Formats: sequence, C-alpha cells, structure tokens
Amino acid sequence: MDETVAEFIKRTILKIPMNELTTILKAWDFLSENQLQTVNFRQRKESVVQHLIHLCEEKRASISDAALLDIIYMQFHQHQKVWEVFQMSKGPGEDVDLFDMKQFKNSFKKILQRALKNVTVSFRETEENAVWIRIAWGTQYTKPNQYKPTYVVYYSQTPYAFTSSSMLRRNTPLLGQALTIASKHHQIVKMDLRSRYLDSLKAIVFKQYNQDSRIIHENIVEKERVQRITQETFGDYPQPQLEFAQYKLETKFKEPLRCLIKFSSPHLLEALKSLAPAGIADAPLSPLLTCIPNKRMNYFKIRDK
Amino acid sequence: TPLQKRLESVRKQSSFILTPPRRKIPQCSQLQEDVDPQKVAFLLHKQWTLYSLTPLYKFSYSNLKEYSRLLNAFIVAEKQKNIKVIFSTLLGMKGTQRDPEAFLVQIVSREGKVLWTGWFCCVFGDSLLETVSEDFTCLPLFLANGAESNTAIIGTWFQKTFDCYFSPLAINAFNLSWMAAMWTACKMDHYVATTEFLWSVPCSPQSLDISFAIHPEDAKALWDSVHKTPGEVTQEEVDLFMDCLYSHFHRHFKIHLSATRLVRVSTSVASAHTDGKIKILCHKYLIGVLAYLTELAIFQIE
Amino acid sequence: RMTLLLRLRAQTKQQLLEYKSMVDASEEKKQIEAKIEDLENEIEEVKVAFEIKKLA
Amino acid sequence: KSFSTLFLETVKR
Amino acid sequence: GVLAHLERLETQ
Amino acid sequence: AQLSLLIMQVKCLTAELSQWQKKTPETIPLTEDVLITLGKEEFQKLRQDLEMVLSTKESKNEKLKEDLEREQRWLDEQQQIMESLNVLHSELKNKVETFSESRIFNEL
Amino acid sequence: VLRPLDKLPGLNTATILLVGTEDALLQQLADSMLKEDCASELKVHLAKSLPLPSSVNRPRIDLIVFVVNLHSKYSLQNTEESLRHVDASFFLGKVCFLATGAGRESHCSIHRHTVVKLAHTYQSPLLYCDLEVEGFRATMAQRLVRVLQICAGHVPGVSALNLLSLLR
Amino acid sequence: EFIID
Amino acid sequence: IYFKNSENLWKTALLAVKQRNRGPSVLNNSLLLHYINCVRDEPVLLRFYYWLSQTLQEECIWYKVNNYEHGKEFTNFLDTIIRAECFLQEGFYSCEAFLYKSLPLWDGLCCRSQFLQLVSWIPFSSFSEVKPLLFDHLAQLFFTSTIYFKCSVLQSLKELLQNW
DNA sequence: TCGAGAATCCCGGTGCCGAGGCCGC
DNA sequence: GCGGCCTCGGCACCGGGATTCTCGA
Repeated sequence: MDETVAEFIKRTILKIPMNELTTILKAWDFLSENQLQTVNFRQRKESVVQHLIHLCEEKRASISDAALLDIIYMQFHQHQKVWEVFQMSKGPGEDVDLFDMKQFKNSFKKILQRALKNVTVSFRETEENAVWIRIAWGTQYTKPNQYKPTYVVYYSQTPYAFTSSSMLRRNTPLLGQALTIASKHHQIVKMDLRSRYLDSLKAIVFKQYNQDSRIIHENIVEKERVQRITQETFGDYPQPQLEFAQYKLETKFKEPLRCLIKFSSPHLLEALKSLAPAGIADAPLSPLLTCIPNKRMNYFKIRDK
Repeated sequence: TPLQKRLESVRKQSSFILTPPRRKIPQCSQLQEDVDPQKVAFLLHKQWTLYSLTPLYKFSYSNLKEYSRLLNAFIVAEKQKNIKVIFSTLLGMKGTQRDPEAFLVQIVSREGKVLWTGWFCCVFGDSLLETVSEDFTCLPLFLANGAESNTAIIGTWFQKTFDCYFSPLAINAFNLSWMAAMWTACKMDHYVATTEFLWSVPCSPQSLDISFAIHPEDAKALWDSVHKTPGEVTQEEVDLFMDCLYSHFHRHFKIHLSATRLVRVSTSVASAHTDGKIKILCHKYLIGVLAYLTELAIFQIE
Repeated sequence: RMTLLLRLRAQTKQQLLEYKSMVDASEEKKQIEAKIEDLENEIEEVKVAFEIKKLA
Repeated sequence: KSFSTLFLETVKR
Repeated sequence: GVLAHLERLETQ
Repeated sequence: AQLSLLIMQVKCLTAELSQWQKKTPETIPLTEDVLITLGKEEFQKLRQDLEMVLSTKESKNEKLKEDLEREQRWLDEQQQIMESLNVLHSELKNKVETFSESRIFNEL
Repeated sequence: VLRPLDKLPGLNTATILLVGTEDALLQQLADSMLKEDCASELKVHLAKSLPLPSSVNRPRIDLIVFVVNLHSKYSLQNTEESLRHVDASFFLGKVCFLATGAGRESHCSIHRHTVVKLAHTYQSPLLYCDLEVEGFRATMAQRLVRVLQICAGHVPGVSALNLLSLLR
Repeated sequence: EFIID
Repeated sequence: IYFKNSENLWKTALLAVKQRNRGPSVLNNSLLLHYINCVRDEPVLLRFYYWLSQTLQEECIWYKVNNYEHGKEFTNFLDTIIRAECFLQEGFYSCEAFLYKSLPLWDGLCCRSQFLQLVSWIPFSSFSEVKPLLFDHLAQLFFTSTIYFKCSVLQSLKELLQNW
C-alpha cells in the first residue's frame, strides 16, 4: 500500500510459485487464518497477486514486512542468487556473551544507517538459530533499492555469515564491516566460498555434511583400487557444491601459464566422485579437487610449489 | 558434370583419403570492397547459431524486395497461427570473386530492433560452386541468432519457396579443437578475450563442465612451443597443442581432459560452440572463420 | 555328447591348423602396391587349396 | 586326457 | 519383401 | 607397422597354403557311429530350414505377384505417357514451331 | 605383451578381450555379447590398457577388440599406447577396432578417418557401432561373437588368418 | 606442499 | 474447418440423391513421379538430390534420439524411396550417397529390409569405385551377421545385379 | 608525480522458449 | 486420468559497476 512497496509485494508474489503460496503467505503473518479463505489461492496467478495485494491495501503493508515477505520467499528459494561466505574472527578473549537478537538488530541497523542512511534492513530470526538479514541498499542520494537486495544469512553466534553476492558494490566492505561490528567480532574475511546452494554452504563451512562369471574383468585389481581411493577422499553423501569451483592457475607448463579453470556441474562433488571410476580421472584425484569441502573452499587461487 | 561431378565428389569425401587438412593460419582478412562497416561491425559480436543450408533453387540477387514481402507476409501469418523483413546483400562476405554474395534476413520490429538477423554466406566454398548448376545460388552457411522459433519459421519459408534445407550445423569436438588451434595461431594484437575451452565430461549421472580458460597471450606462447612448420598448421600440431592442454590439466587435476569432449572454444578470434549456437565473431577475421565454417558446412551438405 | 566331441574334433582340426600355420610362419626367416598382390594370389590360391579341400 | 570337459564335467564338483 | 520378411524371421 | 604386418601376412598365407596342401581329406577316422546320429540330425536341420525357406519363397512370389501387378500398372502408366508424349511431340512439331514474330504481333 | 597362442585353447571357449578406457560401456557390450545363448563358451575379458597386469592362468585369448570411444581422444591415446603391447602375430586376424560413439558425429573428438587410418595401418577389421544404445549393441554383440568363432576356430572352415582376408 | 605435482 | 458440411440433415434426401443418381518433394505423388522419371534434367535431379540427402540425414539423426518410434516413419519413408526407385528405376543419387555415408556406421538389422533394398538401386559406378566404398562394408557386415542378414545381402546383391 | 573520465574484464539481472501440470471427450 | 490448454525455469544474450590507467588540480 505504498510506492516501491505495493508493487514490490506484487513483484515478489508473482515470484513465488503456485504450490507454495500458502506456505510463504502463512509465515509472514499479515494474512491471518481468516484472510486465507477470502482469496481463492487455486484460481489464477494474476487473480491472487491482485487480491492478496488488496488484502495488504486493507492491511496497509509497509516495506518493513514487505521485505520480510522477500526473506520468506528466499528461505525456500535459497538455491538461487549465489552466496558468498563471510568468516568473522575475534582475537584473543572470551566469546560474544551478548548476542541479543534485539541488540544485534540494533547494532546492525545503527551501523548500516550510519553510512548507508537509506536502507531497509529486515531481519528474520529463523528456527535453525540463524538470523536471516535482508538488506535493500541505497546511498543517501537515492531511495533504498528493493529491486536487488543483499540477503545476509548470519548464523547467530557463528563466525561465518553467508551473503547473497548480488552486485559486490562499495557496500560489500560495509556489509562485512557492519556484520563484524554488530556481532562482537573484529575482522570480517570473505571465505571465498561462493555457491548457489546455501544448504550446502552451511554444510561445508560448519563441517556438518558427514556427521557375471563369464565377464572376467582383467583390471579388477585396478578397479578395486580406484574405487577404494574414491571412498577415502569422498566418504559418503557429498554435498552439492554446484558452483563454478574456479582454479585460477598460475603455474609454469611442465614464466607461468595463467589458467582460469571453472568446474561447472549441477552437482559437483558427486560429479567428481563418479569421475575416476568412469575412467575420466586417475585414482588419486588431485586433492585440489578432493579437498573442496575439506578446505572449505572452491574459488581457488593456486600457485606453484 | 552437372550431377555426376557431385557423385564423384561424394565418392572422394566418403573415401576418407588421408584427411589431415594442413590449414593456413587464418590470414588477416583486410575487409574486401564495400563490406558495410556498420553492418559488418554489427554482425561481428553476435552469437550466430550455425546451420547447413543446401543450395537455393531459383534464387536471384535482384528480387530481394519480392522475397522480403513474401517472407514478411509469412512470418506475421505464423503469428496468426509489427515485423519487417529486410533482405540485404552484404557485398563482400565471399572468399573468391565467383562465390555467391552473402545476404542477410533481418526480422526488424517500430524501431530497428533486429529480432532475428539471419545470414547466409558462402566464402571459400568453391567445393560446392563447381559441383552445382547455375540455377542454384548455393550458400552453405546459415546464421540464426534470433529465437529458435523464428529460425524454425524462416527455415520453413525457405524450404517452401527455394527448396533449401537447414540442417543445424554441429561442429564436432575434432573440428572445434582445430579451430581452437588456428585461432591462437593468428597474428593478432590486443587480445579481446581469454582462450577458453569449455569441456564437458561424459559422466552418465552428472554433467560436470570444465572451462579451461587460458590467458590468450599465454596460449599463444604455448602454441609456439608446438608450432614448427609456419604458414600451415598440421593435424599433429593441433593435436600437440591440445595435448599440451591435456598435460597441463591432467597434471593439475589428475582428470584426463582428453577423455572429455570440447563443447565451446572461446578465443580472441571467434568463440565456437558445438550444439549450434557457435560462432561469435569477436575480431574481423570473419572471412577466415567463415571460410572454415563454410568448409565444414560443405562436409554436412556433401 | 558325440555331437559335442564332433564340434571338438572340428575345432581342434582347425586350432592345430592355425598352430601349424603359425609355427611354419615362425620357421621362415616390399612393393606395397604388389605386397597386397602377393597377398591376394594366395587368398585366391589357398582358397582353391581349401575350397577343393572342403569339397573333398 | 583333455582336462577340458571330459574331465571337468565328469569331475563336476 | 523377402527383406521385410527376413527381418521378421530374425525376430521370429 | 603396415609393412611389418604385410610381410608377416604373406609369410602366414604361405604357411597356411603349404599346410592346406598338406591336408589330405581325412575321411579315414571319419566317425565310428553308423552316422544315424549325424544323419537324422542333418535331415532334421533340413526340416528346420525347409519350413524356413518355404516361408521365404512363399513371400517371394507373394511380393513378386504384388510387384507384377504394381509394375504392370507402372508399365501401363508408362505406355500411356509414352504414346501421349509421342503424340505431343508430333503435334507440337510444325504446329507451334510455325510461329512468326510479326504474326505474334498481329495476334496481339 | 599379449600373444595369440601363448595359452592352450579349451573346448568351446572363445575368450574375447574388450579394450576401452571407459568401462561401463565395455561392461554393457560384454553383457549384450553374453545375452544371446550361443553355442560357444564365451569367457569375455575386459581391460583398459594392453600391459594387462601379468596374471598367469589367463586363457588363450582369441580376440582383442579395441573399443575406441570416438567421443574421447583418450580412447585413442590409450589404444595407440596399448597398440604397442600387442604381438605382431596377434594383429593378423584376432584384432578388431570397435568405434563406439560413431554416428552421433557431434561428440566426436576424433575424426572417423583417424580411427580408419589406425585400423588400416594395423591391418585389422574396424567395426563401427554406437555401444551406448542396446539396439546397436545387441547386433554388434552378435557381430563380435561371430568374429569370435572365426578367430577362435569354432567355425571349422575359417581361421583368424582367413578372417582379415575377408574384411580388407 | 601445495601438491602441484 | 475442412469441408465439414452441415447438409447432413439434407443428406437424408441428399444421400437418397446419391442413391437416386446411382440407380436412375515429389515422392508422395505417383502422378508426378512420372515427370521426374522422364526428365533426367540437371536442376530437378539436383532439386531432388538435396532434399533426399537432408531427409535421410536429419530423419536418420532422428534415430539417435528415439531409435524406436522414429524407426517406423523412417522405415515407411525409406519404403516410399524404395518404391519411387523401383518405379523410376534408377538409383537416386542421394540413395547411394546416403548409403556410402551410413553403411560403415550401419548395424545388421537397423532398417535392414530398407537399406538392403537401397543397395539394389545404386548407379553402376565401376565396381572399382563402389567396391571399397560400399561392398567392403557389405562384406564387413556380411561375414559377422547371422544367416538372416546373410540371405538378405545376396538377395540384396541379387536385385542389385538385375538393376545393373 | 595525481584526480576525474572512459572502457572494458568479471558476472549478473534480464529475456524467452521446452518441460511439467492441468482441465473435456 | 487424458486433449489442448497453460505456466516456471535452465540457458543465454545484452546492460551498468568498479578496476585500469590514462590525464588534469
């Protein structure tokens, strides 16, 4: 029920698919149980995106909760808008005895509006104990832009704070700065982990993923070996990186020979696992390629050694 | 002579007699005669989806307005099932003087929003001219870039009026590696883009793709390592360039790139895919890149 | 069984045929345009040597 | 003679 | 023909 | 290896032809059986292909009768277009060939 | 180094040894080559490269078909590397060059002339197919198994030596 | 080392 | 739509009227196939060669995606090609040109009944330029396939002998 | 030497055609 | 639960932001 708010809600309501209309509209709380029956969710897309936004016209929707709608949309569509991983680092001392979600919301919004005075920061403390910050940016010269927001999934007391790599503007060093000063840390470092599957980045940065008689195969002693070495490097249930696992090679050919390798698969760490047994790869499959989760890194910048 | 010459050509091609085409490094093709600088420059950095086009029966480079109207009235009728069609002879996209002049087919929508911009060219394609009669103006190459829907409509119109048939030209990874090698062998300066080779491993469950993007000057110095005979690149030299890539990739990641297939070879000269959406023409070597592309289209036609 | 022992006789009268041919080739110790010509004039002459043999 | 089958079939095991 | 037939004794 | 394999090929064809000529037809050890086992096997295989070859040579004259009808129809349509094209050649001869340019202007 | 007659034959055992870098496709071809209940024992062997780690008791190998996956230049660099460990008396009849992936002609990292030149410069049959599809496998399997009975001598009129005189 | 072998 | 009439109610009387009157690019054109049969002209045997080559290529690449359901229109289109050649009586110059291209890649039974009738209509070449190109493959599959393909070749070459 | 302007490498944020779903006969 | 209907979405081609690096305060 406002400029860049009502039509913003319209643009985020045609984004959400028809199946999970109830799921996202129930969680953002503006449509109570009585309001759900008024609109027939099963009829049409333009019908619902017109009646629902009217149901907020009577509900006088504001950007503070319109952005929360976008948050809840992305919580089920986090597998888009490839995510950078920021890693905080406190120095020597005790941990953050005060991460009050109210205090963190204050210490983040205050620092962000200290310089980026026109931003619509909207938090959503999820049930997995990970505040799902969404930031619509805009300098003092412009209104906060909700067209391209920068969602930041900060796990509540974790040194790691995922970030939607939207545009990587001059706010990115302020995104990390506000993040590391709201949560009582000192150094913000981009881990350089950049994947589209946040549910896999969560696994990686937390190490949370692993916790006939006639056909005489003459190279059976080699197939057994290659299967063995592909089970002590890729143990069980690898997580889908699905990311351009770059290897910006700077090595001499055996002065350097610059390369910018980009492994690109819908499911990378499983694609590598089925390489050596398929004959494409050697059995010891180059730890540069096996230690993507073990190093918690895929955007490599290797050199010679 | 009118057909039997083509039958003997088919015999020679199917014979497969010692093929390795030692190819001349694409020479700097100073833009011949007119070659409308605005038009050609507009035609360079556009991702042409190649097709193989059989010779057009009863075509003439005088009746461009009649074909323009006949096709415009057909495209908008396929919308019944706002658009202007401008056939435009390019006047310079030809290898030898006897080649048919390349001509465009642009779906111009109000303003000059060229939706489709078709392109038929026959450059250095004198393996088809000397085998087809005079009535056919043969342009083996067809270049789409517009949506596949409009291409699959203008192709139908061309089949209906000219008896020409569009097989989607698919550059096999062998020809792709060849062109990836002769384009890092060129004598260009100020390399526009890195020499990227998009591999795609043949895994059954998963579809991992590799972008072995080399620094364009670094690949030129790697090519000079395997380049010994000047003037012409051989199949062994191309294979040694590709094997130096293989022995710099399997060296690093222990996965045999030679066990994979090229899908796209981006180069400062011209990007080139496999599945058809192939020829981006970054530099003005397009009379040589198009020479290779037409020579490949003959392979599919003949 | 006899049919199976017959398939064996036959198979062995040809496996020893191959064995004897190879050991005779090992016992022994150019114009490729005619190297296939003095390759062809046996594949016609062994052919008349064994089509009559099979025919007998 | 003939380990083959005339032995192996007869010594089926 | 005896070719279309010879393709159905290959099966049958 | 092409030449190194052609030389061993001629060397092996020589051995095989010198060994085939050594092979006298060995009918002396032929078979201790009365050959009823092999006989009533060979006639039974004959029974296996004789039904299998009558089934093919019945389709042969099936397709030959069908094609006799088809090519008789083709010959009929061919003699028709033959007599028609011959009479067209004779008629178009010295009927439209006797066309003057000034007469063509007078008809206009 | 493999030799044709290094071991003694069995009775109806026709031991073919597939050669190809990709091994799932080799397994599929072996499955199709044993799907038909032929009249010969068919101890099919698989491999990746001709060194063939030296394990005694390996039967008299009667055929080596070099499955050259035309989609991958590795399958030739691992065949041409493995072609140097075959006895020269093995290349006469008991060697075939399967070229899987031919016909698709869009994934071919290898021009089919190159496999033609390789299979002609080694004087051995070259049988195109597309092993990925059972429709072209369950007919190439019955071609490799009838070449098998020729090289293994099971057809009592034709040797492996007579075979290449037919497929030239 | 940085296993560049 | 397409001559869907509404005179069916009148076609009680109009069916009585029928009873009353009773009482009181070129392959699928048999009437036009006779033209191409009679013109051995250059721009028509080439207007037709280029269609056959690009129909036996595109629709045979169609095998590489279905190979089962596309294997019935291709069979029924190769049957029309075969019939057109049996009528017109000279092998289409794309029929051989497709055969040399697709014989080495060919299996034993993939459209065997159609491929080995195409071999029959192959423009007599030299048997020195057609032998290595085709007959060296109709021996590469002849000696490796069963009897039921073997009999389908000496029959195929039997008809080839008559057509030569 | 340094500060604003332009171009262009790196990757979006968009455009747009197959795939999956879905409602009469 | 199918017939001609329709709607998301991977891939991909075209449009601005910050790094290069040249020039002015």
